[PDB]
Amino acid sequence: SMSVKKPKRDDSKDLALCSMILTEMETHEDAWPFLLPVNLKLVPGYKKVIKKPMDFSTIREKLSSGQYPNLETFALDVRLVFDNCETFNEDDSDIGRAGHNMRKYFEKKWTDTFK
Repeated sequence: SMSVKKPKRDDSKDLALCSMILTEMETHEDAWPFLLPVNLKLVPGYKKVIKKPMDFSTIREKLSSGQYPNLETFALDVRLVFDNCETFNEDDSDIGRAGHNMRKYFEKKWTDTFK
């Protein structure tokens, strides 16, 4: 509350560390469904159904331009990429399996770096 604070966590490396995680996600062999925005002219149903599209290139641009206020807003966009994927793709599909694999990969890096 006013004039009553928990000890200050060092957040000075968060930006660099989120960049490194995002590099590791970009270079994973199962990243290909997530590298670029879904083409809303060419994929029937995507525009109407997926209310907030997100992809790795869009996260990279937000990261590089100071549009994440903290590491939680960064994690929310990464998770949005996988939540969107589950919404649109059957579990038993190449893209459906890609999304589950990448979400696991991300969550372990996130816990190891920050928890």
